Order: sequence, then C-alpha cells, then structure tokens
Amino acid sequence: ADKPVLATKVLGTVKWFNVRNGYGFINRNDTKEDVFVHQTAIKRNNPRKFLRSVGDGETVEFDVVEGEKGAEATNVTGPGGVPVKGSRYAPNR
Amino acid sequence: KPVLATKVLGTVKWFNVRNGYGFINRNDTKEDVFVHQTAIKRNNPRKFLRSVGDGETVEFDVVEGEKGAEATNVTGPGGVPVKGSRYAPNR
Amino acid sequence: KPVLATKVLGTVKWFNVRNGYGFINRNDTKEDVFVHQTAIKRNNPRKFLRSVGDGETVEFDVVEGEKGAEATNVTGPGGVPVKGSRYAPNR
RNA sequence: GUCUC
RNA sequence: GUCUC
Repeated sequence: ADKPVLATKVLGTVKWFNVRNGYGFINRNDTKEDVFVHQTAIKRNNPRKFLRSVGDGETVEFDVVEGEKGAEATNVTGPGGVPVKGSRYAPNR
Repeated sequence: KPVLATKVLGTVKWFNVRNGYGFINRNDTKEDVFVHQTAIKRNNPRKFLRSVGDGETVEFDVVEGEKGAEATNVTGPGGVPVKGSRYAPNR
Repeated sequence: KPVLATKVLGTVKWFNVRNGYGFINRNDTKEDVFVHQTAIKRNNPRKFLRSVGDGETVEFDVVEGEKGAEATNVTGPGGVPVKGSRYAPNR
C-alpha cells in the first residue's frame, strides 16, 4: 500500500463510477486525463451511505500514485477534505 | 498495413486527449480496435484538438497493426465529422 | 555537459512531436529523464520529423543539462533506429 | 480492481 | 527546448 507518488492534491471530475463493480475514472481538471479509482481509495465517504463510492460528475480531490496496472487515485475526498457526495447508485443507510 | 474491414460502425469506448489515443468497440464483431488521433479523417471543425468522444458512434476502416487491429479513416456515420471529446475545448 | 550514465535502457513515457520533447522513464532506476528531439541519434529513416514514440524502448546516456537530467545519444535498443512517433508522418 | 450497476 | 500535438 506504499505506491510511488506522482502528484498530490489534484482536483478532478468523476467521469463515471460503477458501484456494483466498485471502480471508475476521475478526469483531472488540470491535465484532462483519466485516473483509475477503486472503491477502496475513497477516504472521506458520504456518512449516510454504507458503501464507499463517488458519483458521476462530482468534484473530488486526491493524490495520484503509481498503481499496479497504472496511475491510480488515492486519499479521495471532496474539495478541501469534506466527504464526497457518493454515487446515487450507492444506497443510503 | 493489410485491410481487415472497410466502412464498419463502432462505439467509442474511451479516448485520452492528453496523449491522443483510445479504443473503439466494433458493433459487428464486438472486438476492440485501437484508434489514434492521426487516424481521424473528419474531425470536429469547431475544436482545434483532434479527438473522438466516449460513447460516440463512428465509422471507419480496420487495419492490422503490430499489436492488434487499428481503426483508420475515422468519421462519424455517413462520413459526417465526429463529435470529438468533451475534454477537447471548442474554439 | 557532465555524464551521469551510459547505455541506459528506458521506456518512452510520452513524446510530443509538435513541441519536440518528452520524457523517458529509466528501466533501471525508474526515474524520468527529459529528451529533446535534437538528442535522437538514430531516427526512423521512414519518418520526416525526428521523434520517439509512446511506450517504445530506447537506449541512451544520461547527462546533466541546464534544466535537469537529460537523455542524449538516443537510439533503439542496442543502437538500432528508434521506431518514432505515430504523430510523425511517414514518407 | 482499467471503460459501467 | 522540462508535462503536451
């Protein structure tokens, strides 16, 4: 869980996230490239949802690490470290 | 490079605008074919960057590259321009 | 310019033909080095512009230039010609 | 767990 | 000619 750090505190827009499969892609607002995001990377989840998720089109803040199969998001939160909004496909508690 | 099919319809799966490549899913064979920026024949006239967009229907020829099938002469259906990526600014 | 390493194998991370530069990730140290189009020693004869291509394996020396570690005498593995970039048109 | 419930 | 066609 110690993967090299390529960039820190990057702002991105969730392109899409699939709750069933537990991954999606965030598009970096600076470079407009996609970054793979797994459901385990989400640090400050929506407290009203049990499952970890981000929702399509949501603004998120994160670090980029060199993952096992490419660049990966980690430490994903809302802007300024607030909880994410979560996917509308992730059920509320 | 040998021609494997002409005038096929496919759905763009994703396209990376920072480095200019993505993949198309052919609607007949459901295989994936690589698409490079340089293979787009009829680009969106309103955008400077040459690109295609996720989910877009495109029409293309398919050739055999080193590492797999590649799209070429890529257009929108009927030869009209592609829509291009949401991540490529308009002029 | 002082030499930091000779005969390094690396993988092109990206190379922009329009601006004439890119980065190579060294296969031994996994560090990035800058490469300018003037540093390519064995270009692909069948492309007009000088370039290397995304994901290609290159062999080079590492010098320290004005703005950081820099790649020089860039060839393909063993000194053969590089493959070059898809963005560099073929003759 | 790399282009979708 | 130091993170982009």
